[PDB]
Amino acid sequence: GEDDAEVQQECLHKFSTRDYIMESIFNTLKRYFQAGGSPENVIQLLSENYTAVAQTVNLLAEWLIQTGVEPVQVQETVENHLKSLLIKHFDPRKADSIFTEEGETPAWLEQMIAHTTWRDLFYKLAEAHPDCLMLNFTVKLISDAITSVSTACQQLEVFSRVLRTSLATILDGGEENLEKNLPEFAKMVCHGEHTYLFAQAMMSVLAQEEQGGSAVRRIAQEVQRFAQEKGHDASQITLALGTAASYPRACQALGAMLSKGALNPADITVLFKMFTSMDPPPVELIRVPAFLDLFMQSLFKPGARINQDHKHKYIHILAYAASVVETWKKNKRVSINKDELKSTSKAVETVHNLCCNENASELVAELSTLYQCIRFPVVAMGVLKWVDWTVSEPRYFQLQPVHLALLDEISTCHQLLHPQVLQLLVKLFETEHSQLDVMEQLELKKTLLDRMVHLLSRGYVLPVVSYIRKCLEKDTDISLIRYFVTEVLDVIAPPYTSDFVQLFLPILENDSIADPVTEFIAHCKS
Amino acid sequence: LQDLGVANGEDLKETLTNCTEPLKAIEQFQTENGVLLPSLQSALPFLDLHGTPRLEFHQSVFDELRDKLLERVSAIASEGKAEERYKKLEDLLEKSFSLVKMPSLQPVVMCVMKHLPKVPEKKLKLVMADKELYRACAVEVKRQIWQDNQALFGDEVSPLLKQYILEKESALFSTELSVLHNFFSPSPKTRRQGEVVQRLTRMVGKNVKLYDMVLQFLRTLFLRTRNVHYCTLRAELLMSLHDLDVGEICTVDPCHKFTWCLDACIRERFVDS
Repeated sequence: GEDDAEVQQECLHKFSTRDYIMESIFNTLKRYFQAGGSPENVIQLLSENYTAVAQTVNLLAEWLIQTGVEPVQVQETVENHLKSLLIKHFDPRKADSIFTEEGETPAWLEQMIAHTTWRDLFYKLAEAHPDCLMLNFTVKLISDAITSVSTACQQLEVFSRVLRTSLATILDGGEENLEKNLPEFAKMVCHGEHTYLFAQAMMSVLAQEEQGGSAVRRIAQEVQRFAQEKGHDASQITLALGTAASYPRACQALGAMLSKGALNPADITVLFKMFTSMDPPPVELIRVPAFLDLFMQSLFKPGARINQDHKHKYIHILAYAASVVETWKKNKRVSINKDELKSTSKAVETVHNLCCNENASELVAELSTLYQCIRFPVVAMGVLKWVDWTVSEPRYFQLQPVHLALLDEISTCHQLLHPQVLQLLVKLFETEHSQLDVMEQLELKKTLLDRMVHLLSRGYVLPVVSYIRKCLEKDTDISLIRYFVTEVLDVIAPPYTSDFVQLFLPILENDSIADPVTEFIAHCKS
Repeated sequence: LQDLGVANGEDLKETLTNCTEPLKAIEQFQTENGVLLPSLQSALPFLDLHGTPRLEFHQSVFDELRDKLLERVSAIASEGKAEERYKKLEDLLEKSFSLVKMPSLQPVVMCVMKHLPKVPEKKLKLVMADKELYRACAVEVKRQIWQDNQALFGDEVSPLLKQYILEKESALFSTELSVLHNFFSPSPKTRRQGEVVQRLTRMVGKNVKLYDMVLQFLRTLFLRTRNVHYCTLRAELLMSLHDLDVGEICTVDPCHKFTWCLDACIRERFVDS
């Protein structure tokens, strides 16, 4: 039958309801005026319940602006309200319907994208929807202005072009910006094993260049680390890529150890017999970072399971990894130095005995042999992981902290361990205990600040002051930053390069005392 | 709307009446009564497409922004330099009293009149004259009219005094006898808990002129009735002022200490040493 008796009431519900005149009112009005009936009382129903809420808002908003309160507060409030209403009421089906009625969203989308909050709205909408056509198109096009990983790896050509551009940005990032340039690439590579194997093979071929391919090898190892973080075993990848195929025993042994993310006396015994043979396989073959981290957590956490008949075998293989010089005569190991092996293994043995004994005062007893033996780099890493796991226990500072002293030997005597030590203390500078009160927390924080100032004195100055700026802008109270400046200007000698001033002085703007601060600011601005 | 130079519904129908292009006139009225931000004139069609009319986000921001306007009325009462803050509140008063007739800006202006010690009394006169304002007016608005003229004070204390005598007569004539209790068991502070005298204290607040006014009303009715009820209501009003710790009456009234002593006397029903 005729839908007039129902559709006219459907429209009149939206006419005679409180306050609907301002709208789909046109569509329903057309459905009614074509359906006949009483169109004169329709307009009266639209304007009867017109409460004039809009002019009420005019009065109220202009009165808030009369009050001297910032109108940008009103802008933020209205934007937050409407954006939250959108997110609560967003329908992916209707976004795809906007796509269906036309492929490119009309100018309302291109006007919203000018607003940063609406761009973030589209990011949160489309980062979770890898099949909604509107959302996928918006995220991909805004990347052309996150590139969604599903459309990043949907074909070779897109993956390759975004890969090479992102890798160019990583290489441009030097040694700091990779933290932001690598994940967008890495999470793009870490979605499938085929995009994975392709990117790893490309980086392997790129790594053969002696004009910086070492860095591409580094980034490939980092991407493999991330692929492990996504729970995907790239063991056989590194095997068939590297020289594992040159030695099947080392191949199966190492690859099994990497696939588990743990060691074992069996594969370790295989490598021990191989390197005890007259033809030891390449030391590069075992020099893999996660593998050596397995050595660390076997030898320096409490436990693990261990036999004495294999304890020395683990130790000797790690010594061979950390000691032996193989010179390539066109990829030919012809000279094998094993003369700095036995001392390294002896130091590793003694230090691992101490560390797995769960030492404090006994450390100070044999600190002589320790600082004698931290000169070995691998031993320094091992003690670093041991003291990390001891000190990372919740409330390890209420009971002896001598351990923080040992970094002084490490970082001072080993330059490349500056990034680890600071990147250890960034956790320890955020220590918080309800037992050890905020006074003691600030005491430990200031101790760690003195450690970080010393590490700055060794040249690790850009990331120290950058993180100090970040945590002041965040966490770190003004007292801690003032104490930082106190110790710094008490220890650092002029001249002060502008690479250090550019971050140290514009955060020192908060304070003017520790007077040495006045001298520093005057010298560094003049 | 015309009080500050904006149109009303009759002007809208004029804009529609006898027009060859009513639709464009309607659109012009809509433009001339919208919220004037440049992001909205594009977003209004887009949000309209959702099934959400423009008035709906207007309602949300309406609630938000008058909540903040009332917050800032209280703030400017308590914030800013004195001359500037009172100038701001009086100017905002002149802006807002044109819409006290509307259902939005009554209590806002009532707070503004609450926080100013004196006002041009035209608006207080309208507050007493109109029953809606007579209800919703803040307590200091009512105080300022009473402090400027005793008409409304007499007009509202007469029914309240009548109700107090109604309570006295009804309680004195009640037919219950027991070993358990009687009607003289409540102490004077027990009897002050009724909303009659507590509301009378709210009507007086901390003002001494209204204290004299209630004193003279109770005096006249006590001189005509020869009944102790109005005396009891004076005592209850004074000790209700003391229950609020009203220093404006308690410290200056020589009778306050003596009535406070008498309160404990009545509480034990004896005058101990």
